[PDB]
Amino acid sequence: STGTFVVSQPLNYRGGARVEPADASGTEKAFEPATGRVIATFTCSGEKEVNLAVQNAKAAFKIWSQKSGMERCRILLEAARIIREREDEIATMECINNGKSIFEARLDIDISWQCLEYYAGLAASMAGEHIQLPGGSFGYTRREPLGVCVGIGAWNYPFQIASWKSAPALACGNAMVFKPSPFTPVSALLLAEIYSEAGVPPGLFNVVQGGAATGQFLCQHPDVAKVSFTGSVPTGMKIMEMSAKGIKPVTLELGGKSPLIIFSDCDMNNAVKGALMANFLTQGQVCCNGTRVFVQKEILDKFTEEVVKQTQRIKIGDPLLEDTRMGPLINRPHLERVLGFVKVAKEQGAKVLCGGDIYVPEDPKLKDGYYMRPCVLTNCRDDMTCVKEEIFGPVMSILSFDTEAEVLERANDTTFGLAAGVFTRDIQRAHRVVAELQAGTCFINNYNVSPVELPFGGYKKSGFGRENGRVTIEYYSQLKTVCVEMGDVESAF
Amino acid sequence: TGTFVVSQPLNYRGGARVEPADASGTEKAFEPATGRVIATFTCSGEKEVNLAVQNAKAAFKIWSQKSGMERCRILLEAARIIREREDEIATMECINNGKSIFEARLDIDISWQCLEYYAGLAASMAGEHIQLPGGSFGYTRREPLGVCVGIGAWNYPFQIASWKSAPALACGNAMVFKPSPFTPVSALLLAEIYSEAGVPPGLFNVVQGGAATGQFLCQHPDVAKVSFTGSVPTGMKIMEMSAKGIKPVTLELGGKSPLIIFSDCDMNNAVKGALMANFLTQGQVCCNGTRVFVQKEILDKFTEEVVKQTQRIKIGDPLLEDTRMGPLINRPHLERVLGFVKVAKEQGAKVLCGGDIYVPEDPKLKDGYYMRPCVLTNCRDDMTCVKEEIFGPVMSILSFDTEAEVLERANDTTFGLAAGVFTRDIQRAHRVVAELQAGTCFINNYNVSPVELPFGGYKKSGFGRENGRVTIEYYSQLKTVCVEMGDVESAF
Amino acid sequence: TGTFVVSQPLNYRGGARVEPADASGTEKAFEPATGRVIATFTCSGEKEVNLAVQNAKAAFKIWSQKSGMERCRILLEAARIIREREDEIATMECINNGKSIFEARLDIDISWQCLEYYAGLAASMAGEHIQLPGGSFGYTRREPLGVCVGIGAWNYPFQIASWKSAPALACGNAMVFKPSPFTPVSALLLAEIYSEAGVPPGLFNVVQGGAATGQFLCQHPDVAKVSFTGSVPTGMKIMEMSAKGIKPVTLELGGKSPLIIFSDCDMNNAVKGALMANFLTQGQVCCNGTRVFVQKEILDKFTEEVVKQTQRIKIGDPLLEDTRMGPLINRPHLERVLGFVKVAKEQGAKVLCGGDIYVPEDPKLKDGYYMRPCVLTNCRDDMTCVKEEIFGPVMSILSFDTEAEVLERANDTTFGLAAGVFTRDIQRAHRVVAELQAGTCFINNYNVSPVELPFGGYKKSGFGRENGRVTIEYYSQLKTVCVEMGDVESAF
Amino acid sequence: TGTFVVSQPLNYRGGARVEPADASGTEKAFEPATGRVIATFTCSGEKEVNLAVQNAKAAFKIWSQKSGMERCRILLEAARIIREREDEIATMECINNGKSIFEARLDIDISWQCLEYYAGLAASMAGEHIQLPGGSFGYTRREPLGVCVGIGAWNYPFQIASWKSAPALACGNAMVFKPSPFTPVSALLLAEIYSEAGVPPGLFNVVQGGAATGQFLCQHPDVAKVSFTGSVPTGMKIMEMSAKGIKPVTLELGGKSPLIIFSDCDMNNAVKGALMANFLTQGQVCCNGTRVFVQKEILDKFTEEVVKQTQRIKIGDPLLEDTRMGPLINRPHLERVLGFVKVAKEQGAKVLCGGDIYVPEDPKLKDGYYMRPCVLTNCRDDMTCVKEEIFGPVMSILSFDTEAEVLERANDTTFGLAAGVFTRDIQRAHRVVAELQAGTCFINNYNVSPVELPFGGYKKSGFGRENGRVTIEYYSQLKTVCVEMGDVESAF
Ligand SMILES: NC(=O)c1ccc[n+]([C@@H]2O[C@H](COP(=O)([O-])OP(=O)(O)OC[C@H]3O[C@@H](n4cnc5c(N)ncnc54)[C@H](O)[C@@H]3O)[C@@H](O)[C@H]2O)c1
Repeated sequence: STGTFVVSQPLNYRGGARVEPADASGTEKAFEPATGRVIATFTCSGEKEVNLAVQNAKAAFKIWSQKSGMERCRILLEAARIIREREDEIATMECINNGKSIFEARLDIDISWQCLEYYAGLAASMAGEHIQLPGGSFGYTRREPLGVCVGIGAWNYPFQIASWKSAPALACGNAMVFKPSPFTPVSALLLAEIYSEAGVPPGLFNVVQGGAATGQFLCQHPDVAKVSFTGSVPTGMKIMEMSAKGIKPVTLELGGKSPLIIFSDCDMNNAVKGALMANFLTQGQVCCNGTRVFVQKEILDKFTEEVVKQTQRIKIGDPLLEDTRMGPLINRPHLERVLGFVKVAKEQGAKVLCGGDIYVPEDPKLKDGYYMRPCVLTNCRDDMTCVKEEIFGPVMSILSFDTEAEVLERANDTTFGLAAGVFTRDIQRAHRVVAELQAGTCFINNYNVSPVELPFGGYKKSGFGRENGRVTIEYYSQLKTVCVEMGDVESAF
Repeated sequence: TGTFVVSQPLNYRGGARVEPADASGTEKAFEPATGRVIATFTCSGEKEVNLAVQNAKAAFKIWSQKSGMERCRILLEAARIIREREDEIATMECINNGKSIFEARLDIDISWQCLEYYAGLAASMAGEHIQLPGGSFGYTRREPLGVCVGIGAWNYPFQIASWKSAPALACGNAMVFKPSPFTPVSALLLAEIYSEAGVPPGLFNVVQGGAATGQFLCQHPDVAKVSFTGSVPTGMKIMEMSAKGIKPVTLELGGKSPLIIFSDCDMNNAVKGALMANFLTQGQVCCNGTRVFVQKEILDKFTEEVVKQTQRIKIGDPLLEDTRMGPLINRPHLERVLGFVKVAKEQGAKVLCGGDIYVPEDPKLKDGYYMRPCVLTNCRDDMTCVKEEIFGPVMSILSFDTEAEVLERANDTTFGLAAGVFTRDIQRAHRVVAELQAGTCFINNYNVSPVELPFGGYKKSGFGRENGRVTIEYYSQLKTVCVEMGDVESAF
Repeated sequence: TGTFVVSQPLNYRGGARVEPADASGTEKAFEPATGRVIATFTCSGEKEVNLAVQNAKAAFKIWSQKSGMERCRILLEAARIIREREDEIATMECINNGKSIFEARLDIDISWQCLEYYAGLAASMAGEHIQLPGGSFGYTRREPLGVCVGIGAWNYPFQIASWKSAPALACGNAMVFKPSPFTPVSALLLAEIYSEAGVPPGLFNVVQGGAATGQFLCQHPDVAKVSFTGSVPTGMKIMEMSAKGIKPVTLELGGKSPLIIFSDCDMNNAVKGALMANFLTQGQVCCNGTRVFVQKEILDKFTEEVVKQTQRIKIGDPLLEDTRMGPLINRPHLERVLGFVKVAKEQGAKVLCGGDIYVPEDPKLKDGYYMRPCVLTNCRDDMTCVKEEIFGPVMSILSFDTEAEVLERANDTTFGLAAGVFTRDIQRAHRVVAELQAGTCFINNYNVSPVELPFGGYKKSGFGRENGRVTIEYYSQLKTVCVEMGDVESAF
Repeated sequence: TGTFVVSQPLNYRGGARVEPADASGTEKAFEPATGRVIATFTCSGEKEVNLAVQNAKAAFKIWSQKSGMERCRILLEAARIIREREDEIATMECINNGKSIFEARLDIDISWQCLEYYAGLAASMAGEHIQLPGGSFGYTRREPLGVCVGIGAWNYPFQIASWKSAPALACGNAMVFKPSPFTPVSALLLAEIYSEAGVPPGLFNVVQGGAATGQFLCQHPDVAKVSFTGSVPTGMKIMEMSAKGIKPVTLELGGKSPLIIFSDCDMNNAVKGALMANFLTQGQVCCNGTRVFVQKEILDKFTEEVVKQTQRIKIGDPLLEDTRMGPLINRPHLERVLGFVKVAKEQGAKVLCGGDIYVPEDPKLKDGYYMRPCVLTNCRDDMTCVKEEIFGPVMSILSFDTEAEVLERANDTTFGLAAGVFTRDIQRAHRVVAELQAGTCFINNYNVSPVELPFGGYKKSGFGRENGRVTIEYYSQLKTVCVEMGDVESAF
C-alpha cells in the first residue's frame, strides 16, 4: 500500500466534522517518506481559522466540563474501543506519512489507546480534598478543568502525541485544539474523527494544520487556557515567551541527549539489545533516546562488536512490510541534517563503524525515499558536536569510561535532562546511579519502556511538566479552594 | 514606633548578615507610620546575586541528602523559634510595613504555621511504586528542584517569605529570596531563624533589590524555579525572562475579586465580611473582595451598615494595641490610591466616607502616609475603580438583581484570584462557588485562607499555588525509574 | 460577449503556452458580464514554478548581456505590437475582467506607453563615475537583479502585468508573473507579444495559481525580487515569506484615499472629479477617492449634482461602446460590496442612490455580477465603510468646515496611497498636498496618474514605486567599483 | 587604557542622557584590551522605546519643516564638532571596541566626512517637475519618512551610528539608534554632538539593549523605517518583524568576499592588499576578503610574503600609536573565532601562522581577548572556514588555475558584499569585476570604500545602500502631485 495513497478530505477538523481553513498562513506539502511522493499539499491555518477552532472548542468545553468524571470516563473508553477496532487502519496511515515501520506503529497505537483508557479511569476518581477546620468550619477543593487547551504536536510520534496530549486534557474536563506538525498532518484527523464517533460534543477535539505562524496564533489566543508543547529547545523557548503575554501555564517536552551507562558487571545480551532500543527505534528520531552510550573500558570491545553486529542486521525497507524495522527518515531536509552530523563526527575524530550513509533499497518504488543506514560511532569524546547536540537520527555515540563517579559527571554534563539508562546487576550501584542522574525518566537494565502509568518529562533544558501517570492531572486541571464558614464572622473592626 | 533604623547589613549570605558585593541601585526603606527613613541600602548587583546563588546550591547539595523527616525536624525548629520571637518579628514587621500589630501577629502566626504544615508534609513526602507487566515494576523519586528564587511583595513581607520558603525547603530545595525594596527588613529575621534552626549555611539567602536584582535572579543558570508575588505587568516580565532558561514559574498576580451579597444572607456577618474583605492591611491585600455586589432588595440597609462600621475603624500608630488600620506602604502608593478615588468620583461614583488624607492626633505621626477607609456607591462595571486593582482601602459597591446577572459580571475580569458569597441557601452557595472563576472562594466569610488548602490564581491572577498539598508539585519534580526484572525483548 | 472560452494552455514559458507540470488545485475563471465560466485551469505547483524560474534564469543570462539601447529596441517592438492588437487585448480584458471597453482601451494605452517609457529609460540607464583622491576613481555599474516575481491583481490585469514587466525587463531582468486566479487570460497575451517582439524565450513567464503558487514564487531561491499588488493582509504574507530568502519587496496595498472638495473650487469639475475618483472599473480601483470630504457651504449642491450624474452611468455589457460600468469581478466580491452597503445603512449612512443589484435589460447578462453605483451621505469617520477599503462603487460623502479639520481627518488612516483636493486657491492647493500623507495627490482632477511620475504607497498602502524614474532603483542595483591608480598603502 | 569607566547614563532622549524608564534585562560592556567592565547598563524596555520613538516624532515634525540647506547648515556643524573632538571620540571608540587608535582615527574621519557628504546632499535634495499633455504638469516632493530606527553593530560603533544617522537626518527624518550591547558608549558622544550642533532635542535618540529592545523598535507603529547592520540570521528576523507593520527595511548582513590574485599582478601590492582585506579591525569587518584566491604560478611566493608580513603585525595596547591589532570584541567571539580555526585544522587545512591565543607583554593586558592573526593554506571550497563568515583575523588561501574557474568559485556563496581582483590586465580587471556578484568590487586595492559611492550587499549580504546618492532613495520617498491645468473630462 506504499506509494498508493493521497489525502482526499480536508485537513482541519471543527464542529465534529472536517473543514478547510477559513484564512491561511502558508502552504505546506506532506510527503510519503518511503517513496518521496506528495501525499498532501495543504493550507496552514490562519488567525480567523484558529479563532474559529478555539471558539468552537470553548462551546464544547462548556458541555464537557458539566459531566462527572465517570461520565467523561464512559466516552473516553468508547474512543479507546474505536482505536482498537481501527488500529490497522490508523497504523497504516501513520506509517505512510511518518515513515516508521508498521511493527512500531502498531505499538504506537497501543500506547495511544492505553493512554485514553488509563486517563478515563483517572477521570472517574478525580477528586479534591475536604479538610476539617477549627470551630466546626471546613474547606474543600474543586478539581476543575482549565478550559480550551492547546496541543502542539511533533512529527516523530504523531498519533501518539495527539493521544498523549488530548487524553489527560479531555479526561480532566478540558477541550483541545491540536496543531499537528506540518510534516505529519494526516493521522491526527483520524483521532479527531474517533473522538466524535465515541460521542464527545462536537468541537471537543479540534485540529488545525499549520506551522510556526499557526502555533503562534494558538498560543496567543485569549481563550486558550493552557499550552502543551513537544518539540525543540529553541521553539519551546519561543512557546513560553508567547504564553507570557497571556499568563498561560505551559508544559514542555524539549528532546534530549540522554545517557546510557553500561557497566562491566551488566548482562551483555540485555545491554546490547538495550543500546539498540535506545538508539534506532523510529529511525533514531526519538527525544528520550540513549544516544550517549557510555561503556566501561573492560567490556568496550565485546559490547561494540556485538552492537555493530546487531545494528547491521536491522531490516530497512517498506514501512508497511512486517519484517521491516527501520523505514525512511521523516523528510529529506532532516535526512541531510542527520547525515551532516555524521560528516562532522568523522572530522572531529570519531570512527564510523557501520552505516551513516545513504541507503538505496532494492524496491524501485522506494528509490526516492529518505533512507540511510543506522550508524554506530566509537572513539567519541564529550567535546564532540555529535555528542552534545541532539541528532534525532540513527546515530549511536559510544564513549568509554573507567569509574562510576567519572561517568556520572559526564552523564550529567548536559543542559538536557529528559531520560537516562544504566545497565548493571549490582543493586546498590543501579539505584545510586539513577538517583544521581539529572533526568526525568531513568531505565535500569532496559530502555524506551516508559509505561503509561508513570510520568514522562524533562529535567533542565528538556522541559518541565509531565505526560502519562497521575501528576499530569495537575497540569490539565486546577484546584479551587472553597472555605465554608460554619459560624459567624468575627470582625477585627 | 518612631525610633528605629537598621544598624546591620541587609543582605544575608553564608548564614550571616552581610553587605552586597556589588550594586544595581540604592533604595530607601521607610517607617510608613512616621514617614522617616529606617534604611538607605544597596540593591544587589549581578556578582552579589551570583554569590548568593552558588552559596545556596552548596547548601542544596547538603540539604537534599536529608530525608523528609530529617528536614521536618529542622523546619519544626524554625517554626518554634518564630513563636518565641513573635513580638520581635511582628513589631519589626509593623515598623516597616505599617499594618497593625494586631494583623502582624496574625501574619507571623500564619507564617510559622506554614512552616509546621510543610515540615509535616516533608515527613510523608513520597513518590509511587507501581507493579508493571511481566513482573517488572517502576517507581517515582520525588526530588527537589535545586536553587529556588523567591521574589516577595511589600504587603505581607514576612508571611510571603515564609509561604515561599516553607514548601521549597520542605521539598529539599534551597532558596534565594529577594524582598520588595520597599520592605527589606523582616526577611532577614527569617534568615536568622533558619540559621538558628540548623539549616546548612546558604539554604535561605536574602538579596535586596528591585527590577535589576530580580532580573539577575531569574536569569541565573543555576536557578531551578521562580515563585513570584506581585503585579500582572511585572509577573508578565517574570515569565518572559524564565523562558530564556526554561525555568518553571508560579505566579500570584493580585486580583479584582467579587463579593456577592444575597438578600437571604445573615446581614451582620455579610457586613463584617465586606469590611474584612476590604480594609485589612490598609486594603493592600492580594485577594481583597473589592467589587462588593449587593442584591437590590438589601442594597440600602447593607450600605448603611458597612459605612457605619467603616467609620469606627481606629487609624493610628500600628504599635498601639487598638489600631486596626495603619499607614499605607509609602507616599507614592498613597497618591496612587488617592488618584483612584478622584477618578472614581469623576466617573460618577458617590464617596460615602473616607478616601481622603487622614492626619492623626499624635504629633509623631504627622508625616505618616495615612488615609481614611473609603466606601464607594453608585459604581458601574466600566469604572476604573471597578476594573483595576487599587490595592488600597476602597470598596466599590454595585447593585444586582438576579443570580444569573451577578455571575456574569463577577467573572467579567481578567483576574481570578478570590471571590466571596454570602447566602444561607445551601444550593445557591455551592452553585455560585462552582461557577465563580476564582482560585479561592469563601462561603459566608472572607479572607480566611487556611494553610491546609491551596491559595492561587485563575486566569490572569496567575497559576500555581501556595499552601495546601498541591503546592508540593511546584517545588518538587518526579523522576520515573523503570526497573527491568526480566530480559530485554529487542525489535531487531 | 457571451461567446468566449479559453481553448489553449494558460501558463507560458519558453516562448510558448504550456500546462503546469504539477498542481496546486484548480480555479474557475468567469465572464463577469454573464457569469459564464470561460476557463477551468490548474494552479501551478512547486515543480512548475521551478521550471518557470530556471527558464527565466536562462533567459535572464541572455537578456542582461544586451545594452540598454539593445533592450530598448525590443521593448519598443513590444510596445508597437500592443498598439496593433490593442482592441483584441481590450476585448479579452473586458470578457474576463468586466470593465468597459472604454476603460479597457485606456488601460492598454497606458500599458504600451509604460513599455515605451521604460524602453527609453533603459537606453540611458547608467551608474556613476567619481574622481577620488590620489588620481584613483570609482564607478557604479547599474546591474539587473535577476528573476523578478510579479504578483498580479484582478482589477487591472493587463496593465498590472505591463507595469511590473516594463521596468523589470528594461533594467535587464526577467520576470515570472503570477496573475490573479480570477483574471488569468490577459497576461498571456503580453507573454505572446514579448516573444514576437524578440525577447529570449523565457524572459517573461506566466504561472497561474493562487496563494500556494504565489508562496512557491516568493520562496524560490532563484527569485531576486518580488513586486506585489493586493491587500494589506496578503502583502504582510509576501514580506514574511521574502524574509526567508532576503529578497527585496515593493508593495502596493490599496487605500482609502480622501478627496477634499473646498467651496471655492469649480463645482462642475469637482463633481466630475468625484465620479472619476469612485466609479472607474466598477469602483475596483485601489487609489480611488472613496472618502469625499465636501465643505459644508457646498454640501447640498455638490451632493445633488453628484447623485444626478451617478444615476446616469450606463451599466451593461462592457463590450458596448456606450458602457461605462460593467459587472463586478465575481459573485463573492459583489456580495462583499453589497454587504458594505447594507452595514453602512445600519450604521446610520443614507443611501442616496445605488448599492443594490442591477438587472440589465439584455437577457444574456442576467447572471452577470451587476450593481448600481452607490452614493452615501450622513457618513461618519468611525463608520466601517469609511475606514475600510470597499473596492466597489460606493462613494461616502462627508462634510467638513476648516482646512485644519479636514487635513487631520484625511490623514487619519493607516492607508496612504492617493489623495485629491479641489480648490482654486494656489496656496491652499499646494499646502493641502504637502500635509496629505499620501503617495499621489491630485489637484483639480483625479485618477490621472501619468507614467512619467511615480505611483506608490505611503504607510500601510505599501512602499516602492511603479512608473517614473525612481522605479529603476527597485529593479536594478548599484555595484561600486574602486579602481586603484597607485600603490596599496599598508597599515602593517 | 584600563582607566576608563562609564559615569553617566547611556540612553539619550530629549537632548540629555537619561536612564531608561523600564528594563528588558542587564548587559555588561567591557574594555576588550583588559577585560575590566566599563559599563553595566539597563536594556531599554517597551515603555522606554515608546518614549524615545515618541520624542523623536516631535523632533521630526520640527526638523522636516526646515529646507535641505537649513538642515545642511546644522549637519555641517555636527561634522565640525566631530573634528574638534576627534581625538576624544577615537580614544573612547578604542576603549570599548578594541581597535587600534590608528584605525579609530580613520573611523572618526570617515564619520564626519559622511556627515559633510550628506549635509551637501541635503542641500541639493530635490524632486522632479515634468510638463504633461494639455498644459497640465506634475511634480514630485522628496519627503522624509518620519522616525527611522538604526540598529548598530559592534565592529564600527561610531561609524555605523554615523553611516546610519547622517543620510537619515539629511533627508529630514529623526532616528532612534540601538547600538549593539557590546559597544554602547560611543553612540552617546554622537548624540551629544548632534545636540551641540543644534538639532531639535529628540532628533537623534539612543536606546541601549539587545534583541528585545530591537524587537520593540522594529514593531513600534510610529517607526517609519529600519536600518540594520549585522548577521544573516538576525537581519532575516528583522525583516519578519517589519512585515507586521509594512515597514521598509535596508540590510547589510556581512559576507564571505573573495579576493582574486592573478599572476600578472604587482606582488608587493597584492600582498599588502591581502593583509588589508583580512586583518583590519582584528578581522572583524563587514566586507573583508577572507577567501584569497591565488593563481597557482604565484601561490608559493605570495603565501610566504603574506605570512612574513602577517607575523610583523604589532599586537598590543589599542591606545598605543604603534599598535595595529588590538583584542577581539569579547571572550565569546574570540572563542567562536578560535573554533573556526579548530574546525579548519580538522578539515585538513594547514595553519601557516597564528590562530592561537596571544598573551601580551604589558601586564595590564593579561585578561584581554588577544589572538595572533591567522593564515590558512591547503583550503577547499567545501570547508566550513571557507564558506562561513568567521569575523576574525583568519585568511583562507586557495589556489586556482584559470579565470573562468575562479569566477565560478568566487561566486559559489550565498553572500555578496564585497570582492577583490589584483591584476594589471585592463580587460581582465573590468571583466572579473563585472562578473563578480558583489556589492563593492576593489581593483588593485581592498577595503577602500569611499563615501561618494554606495556600499551594500548583493544576495544574502542584504539590500539597500549606505553612502553615495542612492541611499537617499531609502531615507526619502516621492509624493507625486498632478496639477490639472484644464477641466475634468468625465467618462460618464
Ligand atoms: N493595490 C491595488 O492596486 C489592488 C488591486 C486589486 C485589489 N486590491 C485589494 O486586494 C483586496 C483583496 O482582493 P484579493 O483577494 O485580490 O487580494 P489578494 O492580495 O489576496 O490577491 C492578490 C494576489 O496575491 C496572490 N496571493 C494570495 N495569497 C498569497 C500568498 N499567501 N502568497 C503569495 N501570493 C498570494 C493572489 O493569488 C493574487 O494574485 C481587494 O479587495 C482590494 O482591496 C488592491
